[PDB]
Amino acid sequence: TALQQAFDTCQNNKAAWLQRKNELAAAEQEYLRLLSGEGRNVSRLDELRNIIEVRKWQVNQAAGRYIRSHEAVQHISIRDRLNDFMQQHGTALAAALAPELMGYSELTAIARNCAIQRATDALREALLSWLAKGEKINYSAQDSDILTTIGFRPDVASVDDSREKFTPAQNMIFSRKSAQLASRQSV
Amino acid sequence: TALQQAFDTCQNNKAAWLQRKNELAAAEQEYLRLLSGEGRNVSRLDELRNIIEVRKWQVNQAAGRYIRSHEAVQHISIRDRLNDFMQQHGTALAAALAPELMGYSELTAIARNCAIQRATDALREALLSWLAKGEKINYSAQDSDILTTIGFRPDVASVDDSREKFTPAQNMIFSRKSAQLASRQSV
Repeated sequence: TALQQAFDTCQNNKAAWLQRKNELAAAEQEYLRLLSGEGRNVSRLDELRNIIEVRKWQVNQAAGRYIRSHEAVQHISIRDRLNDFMQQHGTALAAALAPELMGYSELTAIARNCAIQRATDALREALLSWLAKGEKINYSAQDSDILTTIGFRPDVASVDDSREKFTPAQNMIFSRKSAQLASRQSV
Repeated sequence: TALQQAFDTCQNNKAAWLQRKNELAAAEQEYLRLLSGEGRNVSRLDELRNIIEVRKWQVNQAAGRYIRSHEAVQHISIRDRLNDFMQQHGTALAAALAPELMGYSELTAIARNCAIQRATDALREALLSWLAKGEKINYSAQDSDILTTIGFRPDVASVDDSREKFTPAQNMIFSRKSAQLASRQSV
């Protein structure tokens, strides 16, 4: 039943990412409003710059978390859907692959790897031709609702906001700065 | 009828390789019979050694051709069986794998490559799990007799006699010698 946990984790990550996004947006609109004012407020200006940077880093982290959770839930859906499909048609699929993987357990590790490699690239051209027919298909009936709610692909905002990457030293220093800012805003 | 052509071509190659080994074996039998004799026959000994080596090369070539035909017939049988089976079950197969194959043609080349790679390792894990369950695999009912005639693996003779490889220079040298020997023997 881990699919439900993955789905709710993905939903929570998406909600947190959206909260980071709109909080950051409010932050930069307030920063623009303050800089447009006559008052110099240099301390206010550079503390708002620091806030902008740290909130943008938090948005990047939340987007990365959401992408990873979406990939994890998609992987869980793929694995259990393939599990039930394999339970349903394993004997027939093996009979299709009988010239290749017959006596699989009675073989060494490297021979097993080579045999399954032949099986799977044969499956490669099989699926290539099947899709090259040109038909259109929908989601699996059992878990259609979850996969439709999470979507085929994540949001473009989640991918273009997370395209930038930080070195581990930057990650550590921004984590420290975010903790300091959280402590400051808590009090 | 392509499978029938592969089958009888493999049978012809197997018969030719059997004839090659029979001729070679008679060759060293006669060579050792002459060597055991007290007659000098030095030129006869040298030409019989040439006979032995050219027959060994011919046996190697015949075994290699037979192995190649075996691989070809196994590959075509796998292709046909896979085509039939997953043509039958492709609706559920692609429903299980939908979250990554939506809009495959509309997607770009790198997206296509990523999607097919994800499909591949999903099938990897599914088939290795099924094989880890350990139930026996049987040949397809439609082509059981043919696959039993060819068999899962060629004879051990074909694989140990062809272990050694020949450089191209030796290849056409031996081909020329074999042609000359066939020409003289036909007379």
